[PDB]
Amino acid sequence: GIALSRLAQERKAWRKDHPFGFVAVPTKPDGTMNLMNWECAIPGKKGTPWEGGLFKLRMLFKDDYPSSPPKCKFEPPLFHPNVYPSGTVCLSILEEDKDWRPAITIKQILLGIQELLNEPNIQDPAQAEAYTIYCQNRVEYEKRVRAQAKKFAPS
Repeated sequence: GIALSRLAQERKAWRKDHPFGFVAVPTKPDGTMNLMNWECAIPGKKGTPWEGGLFKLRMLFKDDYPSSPPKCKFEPPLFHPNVYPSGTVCLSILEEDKDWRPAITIKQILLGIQELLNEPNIQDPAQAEAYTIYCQNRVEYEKRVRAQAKKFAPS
């Protein structure tokens, strides 16, 4: 009831204020909206190995929300140092006992993640492969990022 009330406003705000290319819509018993399960899409930033790719993730809110952050998973999982092999996104703003704030909008989340894509947080890696290649062979790293950007290019 608390989360739903706040999530209803989030969808309201989003509809009238969000970046081009981004997508944040709840899932669907049919016809009825599931405000606790959002299907999202994040375009790669222009002028990066990520540009041209549309990386889709799932945004899972709890009834604990907004006290607690949503859980964000890339589906399929992404090659990236701050994303668990399960697809779970590791972002400081998505952690209760850290940088998360009740005020944080879905917009800020999807943008926060978009910056994370091209600017990994070496401090706390979740993925062993991505982290390694990132720390040693950047050229090959970015070669694997562009190949992925194409795999997830629309159409």
